[PDB]
Amino acid sequence: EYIKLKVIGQDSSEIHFKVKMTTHLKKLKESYCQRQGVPMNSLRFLFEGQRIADNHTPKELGMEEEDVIEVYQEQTGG
Amino acid sequence: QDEVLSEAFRLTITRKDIQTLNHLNWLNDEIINFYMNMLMERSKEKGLPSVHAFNTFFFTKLKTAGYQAVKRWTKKVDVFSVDILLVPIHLGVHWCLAVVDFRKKNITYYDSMGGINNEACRILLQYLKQESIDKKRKEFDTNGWQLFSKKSQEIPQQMNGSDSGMFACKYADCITKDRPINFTQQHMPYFRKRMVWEILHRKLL
Repeated sequence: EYIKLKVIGQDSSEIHFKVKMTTHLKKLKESYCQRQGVPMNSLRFLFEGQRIADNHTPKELGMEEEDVIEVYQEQTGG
Repeated sequence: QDEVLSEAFRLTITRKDIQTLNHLNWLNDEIINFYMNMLMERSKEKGLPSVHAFNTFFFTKLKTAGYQAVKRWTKKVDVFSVDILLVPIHLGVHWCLAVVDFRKKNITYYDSMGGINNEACRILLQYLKQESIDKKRKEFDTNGWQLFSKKSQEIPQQMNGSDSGMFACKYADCITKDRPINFTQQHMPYFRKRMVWEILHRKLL
């Protein structure tokens, strides 16, 4: 069926999404970036430490009702 | 740009990233983690130590939010069933590497700029302590564990303000092969080239 997801940021701001288990999260990620107004390649979406790819589905990742997706920013260093 | 160029380990490296490997550019988390992934891939071969690498977000998270915040990152892997744990470290504008070797039984910090961070190693030993409990339900045996940091005169130092990520990566490359770190700053430019290659090819020369 459907699953309720909570995408949280470092600022602890949380965006809620209602997604279906067998669906690519490439959209949820794309929607999030828009609500933030930043390029895709600007953030990283991790589910329990694991990097969420475009063709990733909550079923595959084994996400459950009311789960969290943490968002991280690009790291650079010299 | 945004155009994906190479991809594997369920990751995707784009042109914007590959460009960070360019002349004197600071590498980003995408390159480090991708490269680290190739090392863990290769670690499957016989004659090499099995390796598990955490992504460049783990240590910071573990340091600022505590164990309770990353305990689920190792839900699908038994940390203690590998020989080497690779811990890339991001220090805001500089890259470092922490390495747990259950064989040599010690946790060593690597800085191409001569920093020391033995604290980082204490954080990691504590971590090993919480994992052994959370996952294997026993108490970790620290007996014999050495927490130390390589001195500037022990490992190749960088001579600019950009190759930190490169050293981090190459350090792990050599370490993962049980071979003495035998390169120098002089090789960096080449190494950078060899990596934009290795990465677009997904194979470590």
